Amino acid sequence: YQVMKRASEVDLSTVKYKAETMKAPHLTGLSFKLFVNLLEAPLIGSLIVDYLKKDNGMTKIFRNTVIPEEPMFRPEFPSQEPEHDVVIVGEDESPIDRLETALKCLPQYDPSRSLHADPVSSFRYWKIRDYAYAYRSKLTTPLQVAKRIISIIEEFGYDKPPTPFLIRFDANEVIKQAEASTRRFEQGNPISVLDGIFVTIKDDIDCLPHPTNGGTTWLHEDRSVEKDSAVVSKLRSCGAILLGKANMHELGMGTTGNNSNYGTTRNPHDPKRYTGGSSSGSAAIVAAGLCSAALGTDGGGSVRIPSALCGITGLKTTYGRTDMTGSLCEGGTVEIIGPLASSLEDAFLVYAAILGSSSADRYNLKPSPPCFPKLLSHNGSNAIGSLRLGKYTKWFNDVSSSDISDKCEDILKLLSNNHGCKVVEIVVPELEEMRAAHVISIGSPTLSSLTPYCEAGKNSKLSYDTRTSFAIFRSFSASDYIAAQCLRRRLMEYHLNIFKDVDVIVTPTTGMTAPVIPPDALKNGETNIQVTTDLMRFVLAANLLGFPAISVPVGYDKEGLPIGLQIMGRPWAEATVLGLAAAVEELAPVTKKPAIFYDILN
Amino acid sequence: MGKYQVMKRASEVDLSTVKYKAETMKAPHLTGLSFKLFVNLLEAPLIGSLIVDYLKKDNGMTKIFRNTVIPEEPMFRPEFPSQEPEHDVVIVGEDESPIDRLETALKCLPQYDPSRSLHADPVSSFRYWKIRDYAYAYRSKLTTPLQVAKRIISIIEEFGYDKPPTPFLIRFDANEVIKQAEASTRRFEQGNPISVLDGIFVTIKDDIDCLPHPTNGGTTWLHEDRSVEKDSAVVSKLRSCGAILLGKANMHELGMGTTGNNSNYGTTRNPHDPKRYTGGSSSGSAAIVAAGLCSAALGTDGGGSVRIPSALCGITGLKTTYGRTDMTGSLCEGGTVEIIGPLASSLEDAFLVYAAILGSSSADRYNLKPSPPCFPKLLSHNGSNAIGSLRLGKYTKWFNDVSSSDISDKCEDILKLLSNNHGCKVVEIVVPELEEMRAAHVISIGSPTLSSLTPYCEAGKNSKLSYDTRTSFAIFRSFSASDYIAAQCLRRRLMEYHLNIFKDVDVIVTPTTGMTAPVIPPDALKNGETNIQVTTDLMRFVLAANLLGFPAISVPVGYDKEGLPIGLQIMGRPWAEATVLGLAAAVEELAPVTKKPAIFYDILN
Ligand SMILES: *[P@](=O)(CCCCCCCC/C=C\C/C=C\C/C=C\CC)OC
Ligand SMILES: *[P@](=O)(CCCCCCCC/C=C\C/C=C\C/C=C\CC)OC
Repeated sequence: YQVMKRASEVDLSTVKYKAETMKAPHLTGLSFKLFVNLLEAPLIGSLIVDYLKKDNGMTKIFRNTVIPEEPMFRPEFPSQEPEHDVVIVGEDESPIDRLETALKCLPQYDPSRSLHADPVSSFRYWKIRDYAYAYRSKLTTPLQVAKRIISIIEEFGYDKPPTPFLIRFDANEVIKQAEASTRRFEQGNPISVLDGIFVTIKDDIDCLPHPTNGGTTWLHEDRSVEKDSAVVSKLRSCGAILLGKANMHELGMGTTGNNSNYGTTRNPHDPKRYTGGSSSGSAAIVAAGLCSAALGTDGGGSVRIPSALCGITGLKTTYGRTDMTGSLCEGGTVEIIGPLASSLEDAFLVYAAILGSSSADRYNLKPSPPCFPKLLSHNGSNAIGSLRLGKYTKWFNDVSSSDISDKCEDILKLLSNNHGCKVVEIVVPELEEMRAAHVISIGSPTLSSLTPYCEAGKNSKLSYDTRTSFAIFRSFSASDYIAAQCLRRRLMEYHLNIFKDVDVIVTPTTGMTAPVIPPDALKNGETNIQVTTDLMRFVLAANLLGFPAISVPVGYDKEGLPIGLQIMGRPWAEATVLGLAAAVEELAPVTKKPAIFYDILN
Repeated sequence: MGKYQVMKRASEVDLSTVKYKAETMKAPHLTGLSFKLFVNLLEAPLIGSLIVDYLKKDNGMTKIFRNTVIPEEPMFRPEFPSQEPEHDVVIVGEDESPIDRLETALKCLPQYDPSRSLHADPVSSFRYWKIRDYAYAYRSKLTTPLQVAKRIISIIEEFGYDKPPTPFLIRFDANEVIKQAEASTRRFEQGNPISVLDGIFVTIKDDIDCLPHPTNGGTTWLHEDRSVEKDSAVVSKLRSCGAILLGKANMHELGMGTTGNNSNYGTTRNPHDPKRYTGGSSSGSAAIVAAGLCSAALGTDGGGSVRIPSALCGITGLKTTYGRTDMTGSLCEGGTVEIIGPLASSLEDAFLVYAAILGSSSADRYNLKPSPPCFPKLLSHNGSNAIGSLRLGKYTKWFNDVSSSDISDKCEDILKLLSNNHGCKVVEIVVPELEEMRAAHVISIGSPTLSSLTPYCEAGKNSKLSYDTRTSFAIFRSFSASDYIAAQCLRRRLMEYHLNIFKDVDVIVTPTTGMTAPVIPPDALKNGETNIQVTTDLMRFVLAANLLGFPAISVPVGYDKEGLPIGLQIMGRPWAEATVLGLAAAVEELAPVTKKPAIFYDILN
C-alpha cells in the first residue's frame, strides 16, 4: 500500500546502490512536433505525463511514500570547522583588493612561458597572467587583441547561425572597452590583473548593453535589462572586457546545448559532438581559446557538465557564495554563478573577483568569510596530504565508458602516492530520491518565473525541447514540492555525516564522454530525457544541497575526448576544493590541442 | 492596469496610493444530498478540474499565481531580523525546566487574593475560576484534585459530552483521569506539589499526540495508519508540572474548517448559544474551557484555529510566534504557519500555560534563532508603565469591514479606553496587498496538509474522509508546484510590508472575526457543509499572524445585541509575547468577562 522511511536511523551497511536509469522516448523532427502537441493537448496530455512519472518511479516517491522529515526548502549548513592553510579575505572588500590577495596565493609568474620559449614544447592554454604580463610589458595591447578576436568571430560566423559561440555580440562595444583599457596601460595605471582580460557572459545573466534572452527569441520583449548584474558589475570594475552574451540551451532546460532558435554550439574537440548544457557557448568559446574565462550558471550541472566534455575547468561555488542579483535564476534554491576557465589559475582569479554574498543571503545563510588557497608553499604538504577523499565505488564505476572510470582512478592513485591522500570508502544513500527531488526543485521556480509570459501567448515561441519539459513541470503539484523538500533534508543529513569522515567527495563528472549530435535533431531540437539525465548522474549532489564542487580535466579517452573529474567539498570550503584541484592539474595537465583552436597572443 | 500580464513592485510602493480591496470570496453553499453529488463531481475526472479551475478563476487566484510577475525571491519560512529588546519584561532562559519557569511567572503575576475564592459577598458578579484559585483550594485542603475529577466526570457522563451528537471530547477515559488525579491528590497530602499547574485540568486537541489516547485529528481512521507511541513536546512539559490531561478535544476534521463541523463525531455547540457554531478548528478545546470544565486547553493555529473559536466563545487564545513552542508530536509539524497555542478562560491562565509549554525545538533553535523568552510584569511595576508608551497600529478601512456594526464599535470602545486610562497612541496604518495574503495563505496551509496524508488517501482511505475535507482536498490538489513558489514570493512582500509597519507601531489591533457566532443550518448537521464564503470570512483578520509568524492574541472585549462574545486581536513584533500579553492584560482590566454563558458548570462549588 505505502512505503515508510526514517532518515537518521539507517544502517549504512544496509543501503544498496540503486541504479535506475531514466526511461523516456527519443524523438526528433516531425514526431517531436506531434509529441509536443500531444503533451500540450487537454485530456491525453495529462495521461502521457502521468505515465512517464509512474514509469520512472516518481509517483511512488512523491505520492506513495510517507517521509518523517520536515521540509528544508533552502540549503541549511551548520557551523563548519575552519579550513587549514588558507588566507582569509573580507567578503565586502572591493574586487580589486581581493585580486591582489589572490595574486599572493598564486605561485610566482615566470616570464619564460609567454615570450621566450623552446619551439619544441607541448601545448597549453594562455593563462590570464599571460595576457596581463604582455599588456604591461608593451608586447601587445588589449585593442590589438580585441581586433584579432573580432576578426575570428566574423571570419567564421561565430555570432550568427548555424554554429555560433555568441548570440549577442557587438564588435563596436568590444573595441570601445578595449580602447579605454589600452589607454590605461599606456598611461601606466592598470586597474587590476583582470584589466584587459576578455570574459564571456552567459545569456541568462544581465550585462549591459545587451539584453537577456536566456536562449529564447522573445525574453527581451517582456524582461528588459536595466543595470549590470552583481557578477558583471564586479568584473567590469576590475577592468575586464565583456565580449558578449553566450549561446546556451534554452532557459537552461537541458544538458546538451541544443538550441533550435540560434543553432547548436559545436564541441571544439570534435565539431560533430555536443558541448554540454546549458552553458554550451561559454564552455566552447573558452575551450577554443578565444577568451580567457567565462561566467555561467549551475542549477543542475550547467557549469561542470560542459566543462568536462570540452576539457576546461568549471567552478561551482557554494549556494549563496556569489551574488545572483541580475540573472534569470535568482530566487532559486540550486542555482549559482560559477566561472568556466581554461586553467585552474584563471578560474581562481575570476572567483576572487565575483564572489560576495548578497545582502539578503548574508543574513539568512550566514556564510563564512571567503578563503583563498595557498597554491604555492615550499613547506611540506600540510593540507593536501591530510585530506580524506570519499569515494563510492559502486557509484564511481557506474559509467557508460570504461575509460572514464579508470582515468579518474589513476588520478586517485597519483594523489595518494605523490601526496599521501587517504581514499576512504563512503556510501550515498537514497540516490533515486535525490534525482526526483532535484528535478522538481529546479523546474518549479523556472516554470513559475515564466508562467505570466507563457499564459500571455509567448508559450508557442518556445522550442519543442522546453515545451516538453514545461509540460512535465506543470504536472508537479504543490504537495509534490513539499515532499521533495523533505527529501532534501534526508540527503542533507547523509552528506553531513559523510563530511565528518572525509573532507571531499571525488567522483567522475559525467557518465560518458562528449555525445554525438544526431543530424535530425538539428532542425527543431530533440527530447532525450534518458541522455539528458545520464549526464547529471554525478552533479545533482552539489546543486540540491549547495556544496561547492569543481570539474577538472584528468586526461582523454580512446577517441581523444576529454574526461572530467569532480571534487565536492564541505560547505563554504572552496579553498579546499580549489587547492586539491590545483594538485590534480599538476599530475595530469591539459596536453591535447582541440580541433577548433585559435592562438591569440602571437 | 490588468491587460496582458500584471507587474508588481514591493519595497517601492507609496502607502498613500494603496487602496483597500474588500471582501471577494465567492463559493456555493451546498448541504445534504446536493453536497454529496458536488463532491462526486469534484472528484470526477474531467469535470472535477473544470469546477476547481472555475472557482480559482472566479475568485482571482489564477490571475495572482499565474498572470502576475513578482520581483521577489521566495521566502519559504518566516524570516525575522534582529528585534529591539522589549522594555519592562523579565528574561527567563529557554533551557530551564517548565517547573522553573512557572515559579518565575508566578512572580510576574499580581499578588493572589484569597477573598475571591473561599469567602466573598453573595451579591457579586460572574467570573471564571482562575488557575490559582484551584491551586489555592488544593493547597488549603478546601478540595482535592480527586474530588474535582469526580465532579468533571459526573458532568461529562450526565450530559453526554464524550458521545454524539454534541460532544466536548472525542477520546475520554474516566479511569485515566482518576488515575492522574489520585497521584496528584497524594502529592498535596504528602505536602510536595510539583508546581502551580499540579492538579489543573487541561484538554488536548485531537491532532496533538497525548498518551494513551490515539491521534485521529477529527477523522476515524488516522489511528489505523499513524499510531502514537510517546507524548508530544507540549504534552510532556505539561505532564511534568503535574497537570491532568482530561482528554482529546473535538475538532474540525484535520483542521480543514473554521466552523467546527465534524460529521463523524458531531458538531460541538457554543456554550453561549447551543444553536450556534463554536468556531474552528479547535471547536472542542474552546467549548470545554468556556463552559468552565477545565481551566485551559491546547490547540493549533495555522489560520486562526485558536483565535477564531476564542472570540466566538468569549475566552482568550494565545497565538505564539512561529517556532516559539515545540510542535514535535502532532499532525501539523513541519509546516510554515502552524503553532501550538493555549486557550484559557482568563489572561492569567493563558500566561501560565504559555510559560509551561514554551520552548523552541532543537531544529528551530538553529534556523530561527529566537530571542530568550520574556514574561511581562503584569503588576503595576512602575506607574505610567510601558503600556502607555505603545503605538497601536490600526487600518480604519480594514477595521470596519465587518458584517456586524456592534463588533466594530465595541472594539473601538476599548481603544478609547486604552488611550484614556494608560496613554496609548492610535496610529493609522495601511496593510497593502490584502488579497495576495489570503491567496498565499490558503496554499501555504493546504499543500503541507495534503502532502502529509497523500499516501494514506491513495491507499484507499480518501473515501473515509468527510465531504468537507474532500472539498478542500479537491481544491488543494489543483495547486501546482509553480503555484507554491509564487506564493512564497508573496510571503516576502507581506513580510517587508509588516516589518515597515512595526518600525512605526508596536502592535496591530483589529477585531478577531468579522462577525459574531454564526448560526448552524440544521441541514449541515447531516453530512457537513461547504461554505467557503463564511469559512474565509472568519479568517479575514487572523491570516497575517500565520503567514508571517507574528504572535497574536484574542481577548473578549464585550458582547453584541443578542449577547454573543466579541473578540479583539493584538498582533505584536516577533518573539514579543510579553508585549502582547501585557497589553492584553490591560484590556481585560477595562472590560472583564461578566456575562455567564448558557451552558456553564461550576466546578469548585
Ligand atoms: P543547468 O544547471 C542544466 C540542468 C538540467 C535541468 C533540466 C532538466 C529537466 C528535465 C526534463 C524533463 C524532466 C525529466 C524527468 C522528469 C520525470 C519524468 C519525465 C520523463 O541549467 C541551469
Ligand atoms: P486552522 O488554523 C483553520 C484554518 C482554515 C483551514 C481550512 C481552510 C481551507 C479552505 C477550503 C477551501 C479553499 C478555500 C479557498 C480556495 C480558493 C478557491 C476555492 C473556492 O486549522 C489548523
